[PDB]
Amino acid sequence: GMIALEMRNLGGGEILHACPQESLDKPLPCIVFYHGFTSSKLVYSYFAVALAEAGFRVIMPDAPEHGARYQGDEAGRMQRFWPILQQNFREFPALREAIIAEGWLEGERLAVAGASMGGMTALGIMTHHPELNSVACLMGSGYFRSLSQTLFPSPDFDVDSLNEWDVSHQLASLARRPLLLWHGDADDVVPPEETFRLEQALRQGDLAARLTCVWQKGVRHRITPEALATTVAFFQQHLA
Amino acid sequence: MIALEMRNLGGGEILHACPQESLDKPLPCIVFYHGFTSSKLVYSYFAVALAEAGFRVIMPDAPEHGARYQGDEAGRMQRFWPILQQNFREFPALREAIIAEGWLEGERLAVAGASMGGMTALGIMTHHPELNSVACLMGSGYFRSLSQTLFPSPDFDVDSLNEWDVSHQLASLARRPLLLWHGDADDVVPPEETFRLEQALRQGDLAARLTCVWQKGVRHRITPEALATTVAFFQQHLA
Repeated sequence: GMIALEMRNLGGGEILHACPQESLDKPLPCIVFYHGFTSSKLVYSYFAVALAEAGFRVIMPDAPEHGARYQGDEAGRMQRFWPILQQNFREFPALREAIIAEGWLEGERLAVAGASMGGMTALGIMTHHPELNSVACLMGSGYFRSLSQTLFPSPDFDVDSLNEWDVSHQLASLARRPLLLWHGDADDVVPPEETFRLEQALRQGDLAARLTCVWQKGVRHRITPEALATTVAFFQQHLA
Repeated sequence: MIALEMRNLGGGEILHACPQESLDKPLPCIVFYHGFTSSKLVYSYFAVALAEAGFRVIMPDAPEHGARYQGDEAGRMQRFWPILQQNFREFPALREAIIAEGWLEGERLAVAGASMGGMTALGIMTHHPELNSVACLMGSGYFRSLSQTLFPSPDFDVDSLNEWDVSHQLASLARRPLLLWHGDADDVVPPEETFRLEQALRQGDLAARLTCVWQKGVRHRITPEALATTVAFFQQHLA
C-alpha cells in the first residue's frame, strides 16, 4: 500500500517519519532506525520505506554532528566518532518520550535498529533498555572498548566513557529480547569478527535462544536487498 | 510530505514517489536506475530526496533484479553486460508507460542512476537528446572497454555495445546538461572512468554543459554530499 514520509521536528531536532498512509492518525508499532557514520537519515531512508511498506511506523533521527546537526567541520567530526556514539546512546530516552508524546506508539511495541555506527547505537541502547520489543544491528559491533582503539580512534576521549555501554558485561540483556545480528562476511570496515565474537559469546553462555544471526557471503560494508528483506522479516516475527 | 507507492505497469513493478499534494497532477519526472545486485527499494532514498525537492521519481527494476529476480544468483553475475544493454532498450517503453499514467508534465523528463544505473543513464542519453538532463553517479560510459574487466560476461558479443558506448558519440553527451559524480577511492568502478570522459569532452570542446564533481577519499558509496549534489543538479536544470 501507499506510504507517507515527512521531515518533522521532534524533541528539539529534525527526524524522518514514515508510516502507512492509512495510519497517519493512529498509534502503531514503531522502529527507531539509526544511520551510519558520515551518512544521514536521508541516505538511510530506504529502511523507512521498506519497513513502512510492511506496516510499521519508522522514526529516523540525526546523530550528533550529522544531518541538520552538521555544520561542515568534516575534519573534526572524523576525530569524534566515539563521543558522537556515546551521545547517540544518551539521547534515546528523550527521543522515546517525544515519540510517545506524539501519540505515535502502540503500547510497548517499540524496537531499535541501525546500520554500522547505528547498529553500535542499537546494541548500546539494548544494554540499558531490555524492555524493548526487539533490536537489530547490521554490520556493527558491541565491543566499543576494543574497536575504538583502531576504528576512527578519537583523540582526547577517555575510553572509560564506553564502559557502561560495551556489551562484554551485558550479554544477558542482549539475550533478553529478540536480537538480529547481520554482517557481510567480507566487510573491510567493521571486521566481521565483531559480530562472530558476539554470536559465539552468546551461544557459549547459553544466551542465544532469542538470537538471529545472518551472514551474507562475499558482501563487504554495504546493505544488500537480502539484508533489507532479512530485517523486515525479523520485525514481522517479533514486533508485528 | 511525500507519498510513495509500488505500481505494476504492464507486468513490471515500479516505485513511484512524489509530493502528496501532487498525486493527481503531472510533474517534472526523474527516472532513477539502481546498481548491480541492488534494487529499486535499496536505492529508494533517491526517490525520497528528489520527491522532497518537488519532483516525481520513477524507479524500475533492472533485468534480473527486484521483482524480476527469480533466483540464479550465480548466473546473474555472468550477465552484467546483457542486463545493462537490455536496461538501455527498455527506456522508450517505460517513458510511454509514465506518460500513459498522466505522470509527466510536457517533456520535463530526466534520467539518473548510480553504478550500473549511471551507465544506464549515459547509454540512454546517447539515444535521447530530447531529455532535460542526465546524472551518472560512480559509473562509466566506456562500456566496450569496461566489459573486459568489470563483471565480464562470457559468450556475450561485446560489439553490440558499440552503438551505446559514449566514446563513439561524444557530441551526444554535450547536447544536454550532464552530471558526473565519483568518489576518488572507488575500488569497484575506477574513478579513471569519469576522469577519462571529462578529459575526452574537454579535448573535444564538448564540455560546456558538463558538471563534474569528485569527492576525495570516498569509495563505491553514495554520500550525503553526492545526494545533495544530485538534487541541486536537477533543481538547476528542471527549474
